[PDB]
Amino acid sequence: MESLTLQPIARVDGTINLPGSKSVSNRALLLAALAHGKTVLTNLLDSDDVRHMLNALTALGVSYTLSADRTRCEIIGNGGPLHAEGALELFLGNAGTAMRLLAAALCLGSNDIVLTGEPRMKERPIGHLVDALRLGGAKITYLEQENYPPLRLQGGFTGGNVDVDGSVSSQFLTALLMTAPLAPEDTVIRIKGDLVSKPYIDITLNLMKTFGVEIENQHYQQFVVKGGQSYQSPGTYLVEGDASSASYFLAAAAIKGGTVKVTGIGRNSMQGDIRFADVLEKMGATICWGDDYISCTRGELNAIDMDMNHIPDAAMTIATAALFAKGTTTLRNIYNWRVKETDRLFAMATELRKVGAEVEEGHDYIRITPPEKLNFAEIATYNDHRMAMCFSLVALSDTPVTILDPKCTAKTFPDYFEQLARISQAA
Ligand SMILES: O=C(O)C1=C[C@@H](OP(=O)(O)O)[C@@H](O)[C@H](O)C1
Repeated sequence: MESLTLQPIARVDGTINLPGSKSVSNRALLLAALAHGKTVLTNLLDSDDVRHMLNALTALGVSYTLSADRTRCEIIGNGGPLHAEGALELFLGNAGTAMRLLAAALCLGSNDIVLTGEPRMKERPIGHLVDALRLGGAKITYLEQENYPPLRLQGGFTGGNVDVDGSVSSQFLTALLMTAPLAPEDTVIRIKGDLVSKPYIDITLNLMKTFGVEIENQHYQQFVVKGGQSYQSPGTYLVEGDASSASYFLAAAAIKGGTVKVTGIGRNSMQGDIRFADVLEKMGATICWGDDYISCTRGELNAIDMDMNHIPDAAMTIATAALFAKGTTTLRNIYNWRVKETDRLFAMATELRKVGAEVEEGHDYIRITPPEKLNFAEIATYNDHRMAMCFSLVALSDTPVTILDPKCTAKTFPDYFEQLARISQAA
């Protein structure tokens, strides 16, 4: 078991040029692959989740080149749906975005492809998406547990009236929206009830529009899509910096700054996680917004009680920042933390208690009462990049913290610890 020990950080201050957005990167790569023409993506994220998407595109026959730092990618669009036969297996690691997006996209036309990944991926739900794709005509087989990958995709999605459950993951609707335009018939996607992680749907629609496709959004309850469309290369496209990756650094300043500025995202960003900055402000930190930066300056830190359904990933950062806040923090309406890289409610509660907090692990919320002082702990990370990054904040105190399997941050942020060290100051 590899581990890293972080020594106490007296103050943070500085500027971080953010790695590219994983959410934008994987959507842009799939759209570039489906589109006609050459797309040049810049500020693309180099991380495990993007590498799995790139490997899948390679396996599907898509041609592309990468710059030395793997952040510039020139993709030769396929000019239509991607294809492979012979039950070609695409291994997708624990990249949910790739799994869900490709599960839908590869249902176009005929195909015989198997999607699989690491053990945990075979425990992350996908039944709501499969149900919707089947209503549209797709032939999909669960090779192991019903409602979970691995899947054998044999094509057939033609369009039509498709219902989709949006209560567990927005990624199912995202995958359907990206796929439907290329189906031969028009598609009407009806959301069954609640829709969680709504801001990610806006990211999807933004990317689709960039690639030449718009649809009719009826108050997020129903989406009308015209079939027979084609995605078109936007030419050069700049991938936004990752707002979820930014959360750790902005929170670090709210706890121990100093002023930390993150570049690559700003007031105009399409990512919902820039709203994480609003939470820090509500807790007492000062935030500054620019066209291409967001910065946070230490003020004070008071506990909050908020519905965090709109920023599920960045919300984890508030759970550890809560250790430094005055009062009890409650994060609500985050049930799907349980079905992600790990069950994040169980993991977050377990590890927070190790450093001294009193924690109520609610079924779909978490209540955190910080200790008077933190104690040392060896933090388990559950093969989850965000557990490692969230707990790195424990070092903004008088106690060191040991993080197990620090390389798990490579899922979305390989250089996380060096970047945190860049803004860590001794004086
Ligand atoms: O569409 C996306 O890029 C993502 C949507 C979210 O999933 P849910 O919709 O399941 O919350 C988020 O947690 C994930 O890391 C990325």
